[PDB]
Order: sequence, then structure tokens, then C-alpha cells
Amino acid sequence: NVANSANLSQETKALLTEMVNEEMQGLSDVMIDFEIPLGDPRDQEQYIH
Amino acid sequence: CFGVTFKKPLVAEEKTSLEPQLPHLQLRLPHLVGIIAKIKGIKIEVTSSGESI
Ligand SMILES: *[C@@H]1O[C@H](CO)[C@@H](O[C@@H]2O[C@H](CO)[C@@H](O)[C@H](O)[C@H]2NC(C)=O)[C@H](O)[C@H]1NC(C)=O
Repeated sequence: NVANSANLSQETKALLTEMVNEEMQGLSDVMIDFEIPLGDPRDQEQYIH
Repeated sequence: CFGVTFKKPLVAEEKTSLEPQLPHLQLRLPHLVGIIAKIKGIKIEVTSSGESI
């Protein structure tokens, strides 16, 4: 979306993806990636799924 | 010892050095001074017509 809004020319696109990747990796290096509880602990069908 | 387990102390690196990565623009106009130098020495030669005749 950012590339289309601007007028990147197939060489500044690689300069943008690099920055996005490094920033997102820096953010992802300190997050544990768990799941949010939403239902009931007793139920077996959700856990099986 | 007893129920508790003991672990060795960890050694620590004394210093760190920061060398961040930098984007490479790869511009082409720079380091083209030779072309300008070639432009400087055009050296057009013109011989007078009528002095010989
Ligand atoms: C600073 O200049 C050096 C030398 O021109 C650049 O190093 C080159 O980088 C390209 C692209 O990765 C390589 O293919 C060459 O082999 C490198 N040459 C040498 C001698 O290392 C360097 O990229 C430049 N720095 C920036 C930020 O553009």
C-alpha cells in the first residue's frame, strides 16, 4: 500500500522492505506469542480443535 | 544440595560495540569525474583557410 501510494521504482521498494522487516523483527524479539482465553476451561471441543 | 539446585555464576562480556547497518543508495552520478575531465579537453582544431593560398 505504501509503495503504491508513493512512486517507488523497483529499487527503492527493496530499501523500504528492509526497514519494515528490521523494525518488525526488533518488535517481535520481545513478544512471547501466546493465545487469548475466550471461552470456558471445562470444554474439551475447543482444546481438541 | 538438599532439594535446591545450585547453578554456576555467569561471566559477562565487559564491552560491546555498536555498528548499525546502513542502506545502500548506490547512486551513479558520483565517481564520474573522469567524464567531466574528458569534457574539459575537447581540443577542436581549426586551420586558417587562405593563409596557405
Ligand atoms: C561505501 O563504498 C563502498 C565501496 O564502494 C561500498 O562497498 C561496496 O558495496 C557493494 C554493495 O554491497 C559491494 O558489492 C561491493 O563489493 C562493496 N565494495 C567494497 C570495496 O567493500 C559501500 O556499500 C558504500 N557504503 C554505502 C553506505 O553505500
